[PDB]
Amino acid sequence: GSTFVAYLPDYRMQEWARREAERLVKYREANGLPLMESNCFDPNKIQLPEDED
Amino acid sequence: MLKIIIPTTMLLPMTWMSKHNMIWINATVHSLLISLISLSLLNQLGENSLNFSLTFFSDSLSAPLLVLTTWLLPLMLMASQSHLSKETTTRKKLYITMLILLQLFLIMTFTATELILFYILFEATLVPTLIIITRWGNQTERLNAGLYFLFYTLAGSLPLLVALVYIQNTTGSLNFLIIHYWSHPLSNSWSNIFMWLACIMAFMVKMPLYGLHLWLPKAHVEAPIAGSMVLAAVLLKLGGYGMMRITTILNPLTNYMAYPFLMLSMWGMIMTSSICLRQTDLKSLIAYSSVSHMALVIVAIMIQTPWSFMGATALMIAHGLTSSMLFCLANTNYERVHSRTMILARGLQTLLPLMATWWLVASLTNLALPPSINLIGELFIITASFSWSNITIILMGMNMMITALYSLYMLITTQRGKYTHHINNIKPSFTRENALMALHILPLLLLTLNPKMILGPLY
Amino acid sequence: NVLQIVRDHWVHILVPVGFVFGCYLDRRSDEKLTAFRNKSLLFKRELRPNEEVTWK
Amino acid sequence: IRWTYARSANIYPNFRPTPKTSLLGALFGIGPLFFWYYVFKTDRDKKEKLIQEGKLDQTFNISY
Amino acid sequence: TMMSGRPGRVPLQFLPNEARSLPPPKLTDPRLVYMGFLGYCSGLIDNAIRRRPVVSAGLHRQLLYVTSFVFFGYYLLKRQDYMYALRDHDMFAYVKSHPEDFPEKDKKTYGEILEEFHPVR
Amino acid sequence: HVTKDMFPGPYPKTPEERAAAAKKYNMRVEDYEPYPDDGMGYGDYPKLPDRSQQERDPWYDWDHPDLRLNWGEPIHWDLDMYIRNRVDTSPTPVSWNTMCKHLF
Amino acid sequence: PDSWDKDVYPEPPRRTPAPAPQTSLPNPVTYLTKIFDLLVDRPVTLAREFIEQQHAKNRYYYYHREFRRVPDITECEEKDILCMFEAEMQWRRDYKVDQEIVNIIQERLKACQQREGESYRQNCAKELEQFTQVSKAFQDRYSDLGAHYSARKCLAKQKQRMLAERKAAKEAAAA
Amino acid sequence: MNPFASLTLTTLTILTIPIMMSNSNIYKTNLYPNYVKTTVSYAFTLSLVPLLMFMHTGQEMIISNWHWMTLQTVELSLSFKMDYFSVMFIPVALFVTWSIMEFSMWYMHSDPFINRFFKYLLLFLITMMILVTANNLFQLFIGWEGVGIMSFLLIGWWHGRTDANTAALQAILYNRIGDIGFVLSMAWFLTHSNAWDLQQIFMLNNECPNMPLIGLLLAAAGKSAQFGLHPWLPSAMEGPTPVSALLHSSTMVVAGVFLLIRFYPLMETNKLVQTMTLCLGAITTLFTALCAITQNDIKKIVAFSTSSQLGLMMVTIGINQPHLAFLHI
Amino acid sequence: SSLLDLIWLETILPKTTSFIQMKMSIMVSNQKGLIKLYFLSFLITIMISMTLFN
Ligand SMILES: CCCCCCCCCCCCCCCCCC(=O)OC[C@H](COP(=O)([O-])OCC(O)COP(=O)([O-])OC[C@@H](COC(=O)CCCCCCCCCCCCCCCCC)OC(=O)CCCCCCCCCCCCCCCCC)OC(=O)CCCCCCCCCCCCCCCCC
Ligand SMILES: CCCCCCCCCCCCCCCCC[C@@H](O)O[C@H](CO[C@H](O)CCCCCCCCCCCCCCC)COP(=O)(O)OCC[N+](C)(C)C
Ligand SMILES: CCCCCCCCCCCCCCCCC[C@@H](O)O[C@H](CO[C@H](O)CCCCCCCCCCCCCCC)COP(=O)(O)OCC[N+](C)(C)C
Ligand SMILES: CCCCCCCC/C=C\CCCCCCCC(=O)O[C@H](COC(=O)CCCCCCC/C=C/CCCCCCCC)COP(=O)(O)OCCN
Repeated sequence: GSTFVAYLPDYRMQEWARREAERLVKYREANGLPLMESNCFDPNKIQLPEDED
Repeated sequence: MLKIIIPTTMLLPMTWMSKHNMIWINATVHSLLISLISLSLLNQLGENSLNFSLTFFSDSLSAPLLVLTTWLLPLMLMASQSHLSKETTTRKKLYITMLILLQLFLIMTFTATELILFYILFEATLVPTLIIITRWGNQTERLNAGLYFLFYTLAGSLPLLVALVYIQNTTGSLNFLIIHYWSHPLSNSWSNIFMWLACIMAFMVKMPLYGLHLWLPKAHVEAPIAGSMVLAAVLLKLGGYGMMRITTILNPLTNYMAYPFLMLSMWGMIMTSSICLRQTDLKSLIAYSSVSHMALVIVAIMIQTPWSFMGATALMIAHGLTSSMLFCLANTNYERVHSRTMILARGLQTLLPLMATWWLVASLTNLALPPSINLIGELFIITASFSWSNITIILMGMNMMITALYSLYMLITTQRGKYTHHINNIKPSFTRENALMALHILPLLLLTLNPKMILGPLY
Repeated sequence: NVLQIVRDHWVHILVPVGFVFGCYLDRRSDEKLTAFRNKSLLFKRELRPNEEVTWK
Repeated sequence: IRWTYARSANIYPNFRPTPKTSLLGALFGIGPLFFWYYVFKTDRDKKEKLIQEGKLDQTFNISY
Repeated sequence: TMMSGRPGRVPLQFLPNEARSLPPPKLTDPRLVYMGFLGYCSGLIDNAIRRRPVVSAGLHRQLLYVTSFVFFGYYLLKRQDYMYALRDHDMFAYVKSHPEDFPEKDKKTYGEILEEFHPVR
Repeated sequence: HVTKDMFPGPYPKTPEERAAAAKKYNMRVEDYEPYPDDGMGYGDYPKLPDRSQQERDPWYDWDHPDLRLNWGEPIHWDLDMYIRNRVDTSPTPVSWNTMCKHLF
Repeated sequence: PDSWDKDVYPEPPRRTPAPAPQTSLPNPVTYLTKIFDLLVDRPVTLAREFIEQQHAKNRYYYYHREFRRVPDITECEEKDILCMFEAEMQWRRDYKVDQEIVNIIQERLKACQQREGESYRQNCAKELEQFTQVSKAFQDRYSDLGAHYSARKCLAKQKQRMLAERKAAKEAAAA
Repeated sequence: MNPFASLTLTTLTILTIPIMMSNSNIYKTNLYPNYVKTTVSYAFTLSLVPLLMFMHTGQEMIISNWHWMTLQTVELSLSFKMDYFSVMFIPVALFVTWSIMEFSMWYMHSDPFINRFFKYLLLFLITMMILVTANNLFQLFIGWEGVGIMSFLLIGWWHGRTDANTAALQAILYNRIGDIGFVLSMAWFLTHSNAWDLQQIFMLNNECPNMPLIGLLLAAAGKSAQFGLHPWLPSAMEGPTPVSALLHSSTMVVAGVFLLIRFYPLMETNKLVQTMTLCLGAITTLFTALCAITQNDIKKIVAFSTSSQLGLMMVTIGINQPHLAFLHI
Repeated sequence: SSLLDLIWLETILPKTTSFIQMKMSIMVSNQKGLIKLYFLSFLITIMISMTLFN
């Protein structure tokens, strides 16, 4: 059972996330983009309520 | 999930159709095989969950608890084999039936996609434990203990049921996935405050909370060894699991409502660790140590940060294993001396050296020596509390110091010094007891190699 | 000896049988949750030439 | 056995509500709780205010 | 939902004729299996009370217990399914006939819904 | 093998039950002195001197040489406080107040 | 080595000095590292050659999984559970990838600190600035959601932040 | 291929082989102590190589070989720091331990459990090397607690003696008082610098605040027996003389000082913590020498001498001279 | 150990509940079996019921 737990396949996607981050950082560093963005979602597709205060 | 539930059910006819002298062997072998099968639930996802069906689902919080529950039954059988020797076949079969029913209810409780189903099984676990305590306990206080262990629980659990049905009358569902996805904030209202209390108090009483912990020393002291093992290892964790599940609907009211429970836990850990320093009974000392550890887990759950939840999961698993081992050591001493008074049998290192090594390793894990998972959970909770408020460090460090003090006091009193002269019935340790001790302790030191298996869903 | 130890060891076979029955029942319950098979936006996949279902 | 019984099980039947007992119980069982509540509440209110003005310097504070 | 006064309800029919338009429960229904299990438990308890070998005292009597429990459970399941079907039918008809009491909510995306955010600190 | 009459009981009021309590604890009536009758649950239990186990005679042939205790003798209420592993009250060459003043 | 991308994990060109023995006395380091080479490095190299030929006899491949883009929580109706499920899974995957990005930048910073030695305070300003920017963005995204986080809570936090930003900009314009 | 890393890890690795054989047949014979002594001597003569390589070039490494759990943005890995302090202290500790074991082969010849005693000494040496070479705070905490547990086991070597058990529990109590500050520092560094690795701690702390450095100073005061937490070191003379000579004289008790040497880049940016360290060292060395000049037990006199020398070491730390304190160690 | 855990925590939740339920049970179940008192209470309850509701 210990050997079975040791060799469990990566269903948590640790290496997958590492590779995704690697290629994403390579892309943004090449294009000069500011690495991580501060907004999680695009602001153009959010409709804020106008205050008119 | 039926591939684990059905074999556990088949444990019953197999037990009742067994020979009079094969019940222990068959029960142990097939419970070990069920544990091995359940070990494959540990392959969890980074995404939502293992949603088997509409009724049962698995999670990386539920999977370690399920595996520990399945692993505890063979150890409980090995511990119970000794003191049930002089008893009839039908009664031993009934005892094994109670253990199997407890395992079945716990397994179904930990998956339990429905909150009402979770409540039903979470309260169904009450009956086998009460029967075990009040039937196969030794002293005359067991009945009283059972009463406490009953009513406290129900005193917390009856309001919860009302709250639960109320939620489904407003939300329309009590499925945990729908609840998580459709969660909404709780406004600061008196009705919402009482809904919060009805949701929390049932799980608080079984941790137990410091003010509400009176039932635990009685129930753990008067119970037989299997009862104490299952009470300390799995049954105390039902409150933590329930809180971790239910705090998703209590935001943002938890920010205000957590203060009295946070103060109660932070002061009660110090109080119970100090109580351990002056204890004349081994089982009572171990019970109060359990209260302190669960107070730390309560703090972790109330802070409700990722590091808090990871530390709480790790500490729940580690405490279950360590407390079961400590109770088993105490029972090995008791079955020789029949007294359960710590000061009576002294200097047992000179007579039982390997059992002294087991005592040392159990005290070391209780002391939270790194890199054990006990210290992993301890440190994660402590760091989360420090981020919550820098002044928690005083209470946390004081608790660590007192914990080390009473653990080494327990070790030194029983193992070191001079042997008691008039005690001459200390027989050499049996292979069964040594095997039980190793089967407790190797999983801990082997889990410290793969901590992510017991760090919960927020890892 | 055959036909003699069976009458003394028949009970042992029950737990293993339960494990198989539970696996079968789990698959049967899986067969009732195929309302979205090969329909999720994440895994909309065009079937292979000799394929019936993406997963069973 | 007399020692252990007196230490554990002889306490409550010999207990009486007394001014000494009542005041000691109230103090030693309530005062620490309210003291720690005041301390932690004051610390957290100060922290929350400082976050509101933004003068806390929470840079590199990623794990919580 | 009190259905005692529901129109067109024959007084003492266990199963009305319209219930025959519903699919009957399968014989391998889990609820039927639980009914048979309850019959088996009743047989075992009957053996135990009479001080007879519990598992193998009367096979005819245990078979009769199981069979009667399964029979009654089948008919009970049919009636239960029929009553739930009536509840759903009446609910849908009432919603259909009273549109003003069940107006359609305007489908609104989370992009333009303002939910208050509460930090955890 | 202990009967109900051999267990600790309530605080004794009359000299007759005082003598009974002294006889129960295997010690003289003149030496028996219970804790003051307060709200604490001391009940009927001797208030032995607060001297520690370390200052008991180490050359005596105790039945428990490490604890320095005899078999039937009454046990101090705070035995586990004074076990030679913990706080002792042995007389010191210098008075406690003098040491406190000097250290401070 | 080719086992990792040099651009994601950069290194300076590794200038090393040449030996300049000013005395004729034999330094024990050279002889001792030569005997280490002879007694250790060659047998290890030969064992690796054996293992690598055996691996080359049996060659098979594994693939990195590609995940499609799905509508996020903003394009989801208030009670449409299926789209919320899709968006929540996508958001969790993005959160994990962001954590890995922060890990990469932190590894860069640690390597710089160890490599530049006694002048790390000046020769690691680039990595410090990169880590500061990435840390600020990651904090703005995920600082205070707590346990029981979701895409909805992150969206609410973003909406609150950008409402505050719009108010501040409007106050500056009308100053 | 650049044998620095391979040899500096082979030292610590071969230190652990007799612990593996502690269940073999040699552990049941009378050749086990000589086996352990020979292993330690071989470890010393092998660790002499990285010392030469550093002395020739100044060669430095971080070896993060095994990646243990990762905590969202925090990665925890088994990492060894092989700087000047590690590669200089390891040969000294190995030489002293070799002499201690050869001495113990004669001093403890009549002890029935001598193989166990030798095994305990090797375990302490392993935990001390873990403490010295640790690159992150979790590994150094592992070594920190391991040396303390070994000290508890070796002080209470004669477990039938009440005073030995009392002294061992005393040492545990004082070291837990220091552990409070250790855990405080670890929590602060994780919360503020997002790391337990030394490189990120140094990079992100240009002007270190008071809490982490005060926690570090409290841990150092606990483990090096400074004035507030001093008595456990003289009380620790209850153990056998080899234990007093190895652990509580020259190797374990300097660990606290070593910690403040390991965090010296942050100490030089704080002015109040330096003053606190200087005053604590001064009062410790004065008080312990004053106690020493009048004692009658020779081991007590040498223990008070050790405490005074530790106080002098932390005076050197407090005057911002860490390398000089290491040389004194 | 004694003042809070063995005395006051017992006094507050469990002992108080036991005492109150004990006294209430004694008050409820102590009727001498005389139907005169029973039907006097019946008249009282009946009279009270008619007036309060309407
Ligand atoms: C969650 C759902 C899933 C699990 C379901 C759980 C319930 C299922 C069963 C329900 C009721 C059925 C049986 C009840 C009748 C009583 C029988 C009895 O007394 O036992 C003696 C009898 C053996 O003794 P005997 O030599 O024949 O005659 C001696 C006297 O009978 C007896 O000798 P004695 O009278 O001289 O000895 C005195 C003893 C005898 O007194 C008793 O033991 C009476 C039994 C308890 C009454 C049960 C009440 C009704 C059931 C409700 C259970 C509630 C469950 C909810 C959870 C809360 C837990 C309480 O009384 C005492 O010692 C008093 C002190 C005991 C402590 C307090 C009692 C605790 C009661 C809690 C028991 C709950 C579990 C019971 C399990 C079944 C017990 C056999 O046991 C059996 O053999 C029957 C066991 C079932 C047979 C299974 C056959 C199937 C195997 C082959 C086919 C494989 C199937 C799979 C297909 C695939 C294969 C290829
Ligand atoms: C007697 C004196 C000693 C003699 C023996 C000497 C030899 C000692 C060596 C053993 C201890 C030294 C530690 C060195 C560890 C080496 C093995 C380790 O590295 O493997 C671990 C692997 O082991 C597992 O991680 C831990 C085992 C899991 C434990 C499961 C418990 C078993 C079930 C029992 C019931 C459960 C009860 C508790 C309920 C919770 C971690 O590997 P990891 O880098 O990560 O990935 C594995 C390989 N990959 C990369 C292909 C994936
Ligand atoms: C005994 C062992 C442990 C058991 C469990 C103990 C844990 C239970 C503690 C309950 C948690 C808190 C309960 C109520 C919290 C509300 C906040 C309150 O304390 O603060 C003030 C509340 O004011 C006063 O408290 C009003 C109520 C006064 C009456 C309460 C009785 C005081 C002592 C009772 C304690 C007994 C507990 C056990 C009962 C059996 C603020 O006043 P205000 O801002 O305007 O209104 C806030 C609430 N709103 C917004 C919904 C309207
Ligand atoms: C260990 C023993 C503990 C015993 C139980 C402790 C938990 C007590 C929690 C309260 C119990 C009942 C609460 C109700 C369950 C939730 C239902 C709910 O939230 O609905 C509320 C209803 O709120 C209530 O009715 C609450 C009334 C509570 C009456 C019983 C009081 C019990 C004792 C009160 C003091 C102690 C409270 C905390 C004790 C903690 C345990 C020590 C609002 O719904 P509506 O009124 O329909 O909508 C508003 C518009 N009309």
